[PDB]
Amino acid sequence: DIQLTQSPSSLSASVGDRVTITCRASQSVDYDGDSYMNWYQQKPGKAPKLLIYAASYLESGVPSRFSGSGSGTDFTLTISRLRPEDFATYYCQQSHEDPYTFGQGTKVEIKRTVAAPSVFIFPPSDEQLKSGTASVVCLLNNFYPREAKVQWKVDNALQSGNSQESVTEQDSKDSTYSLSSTLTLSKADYEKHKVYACEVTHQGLSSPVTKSFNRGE
Amino acid sequence: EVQLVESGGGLVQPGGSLRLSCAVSGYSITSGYSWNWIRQAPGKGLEWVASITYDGSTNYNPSVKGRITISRDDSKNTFYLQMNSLRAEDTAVYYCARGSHYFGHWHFAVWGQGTLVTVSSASTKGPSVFPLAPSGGTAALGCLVKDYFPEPVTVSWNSGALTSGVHTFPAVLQSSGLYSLSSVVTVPSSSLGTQTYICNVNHKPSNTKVDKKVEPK
Repeated sequence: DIQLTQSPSSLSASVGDRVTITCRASQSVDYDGDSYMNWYQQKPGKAPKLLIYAASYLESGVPSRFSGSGSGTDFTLTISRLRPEDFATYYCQQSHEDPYTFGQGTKVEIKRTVAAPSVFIFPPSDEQLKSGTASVVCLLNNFYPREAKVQWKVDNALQSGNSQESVTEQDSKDSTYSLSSTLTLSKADYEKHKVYACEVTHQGLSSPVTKSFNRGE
Repeated sequence: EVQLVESGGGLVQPGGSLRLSCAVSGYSITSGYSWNWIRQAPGKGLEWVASITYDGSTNYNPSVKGRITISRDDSKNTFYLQMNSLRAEDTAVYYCARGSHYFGHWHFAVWGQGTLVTVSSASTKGPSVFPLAPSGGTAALGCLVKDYFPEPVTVSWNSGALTSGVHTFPAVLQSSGLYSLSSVVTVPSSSLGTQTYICNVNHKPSNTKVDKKVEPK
């Protein structure tokens, strides 16, 4: 098989930057004067979209900021001026011979100024408590960069082992992230305590921000 | 546009068989194109697995060769993938893709939306849907979609009329082996008394469709 190696594997670039990613094939993908390398863009949760065919030709309707060049083993994809919606994984793919093969992808992230999160905390709903479990949810909304710490506290005691986090893919318009953290306890244990807090640490914050509520208002 | 619509995805038991279909917009003529299946394991890159052309030539990626069949029913503008002896590595989003010619070679100009195949012996379970009730000028609210299997769940807001400020988080796999996800939206806190906020939750594997009104307090 023809192995394709993309470089870098990931990159962060500001809006407006010129971005060049490379694809190296383990053998020539030339055939009779043409180079059979394609590029696709894949945004999160979406199917890949063809950008470039035969190394350098833009599929019709693809924005002109995308271009491709190369020959033989070595290929590049350039974004001449990055827009925030260009956050995606970019794949090269050789059409020279079966089996068609893809590179491992280059994940392009957008760099931007640091923004502290806005934090919200949600008590467990009465409907859920009736079913016997308590989920307490902490939302960190629209921050940059992705790195953040959530620490749950129950009657001031620091929790561990009873929470899970998930983070959104970078927003296609403002390039921020959001994070939700869920603390899960049984109804019985939930009603044994009063103060529920999440404490958020982030580069944009000079001291941690705590949101809390007292069970039963 | 032309549309490629995959179906047949879902839960398959290990060692069982997979039968996916790709239905092409009926106005479309399929003779000048190649018809492909390409899959993507969660978090991984793209793997081409099979193609068929107008004269019936099939090609298969040796990575799966021996347990894979691509077939066609032009009278329904439909192409099929069968795979047998499924194993864990076969859990993936399977895409249908249509190849267009470049000097006797193919590039994937049109893609279906992909359908998820989960190789597992576990049982389908529909979620519970709980409100994340609103409690400066912006307030957050949401819906917690708890304890479902398998992926995926989709969430929209007010039947799709509410899109800005929406964050639907990646699901987390809980220690029970069941998934949970939250979807949130930030809205003007002025509109908390006038506006209706309904999250439309769809878990197709369990035929769960819930439209949950999230009111304040």
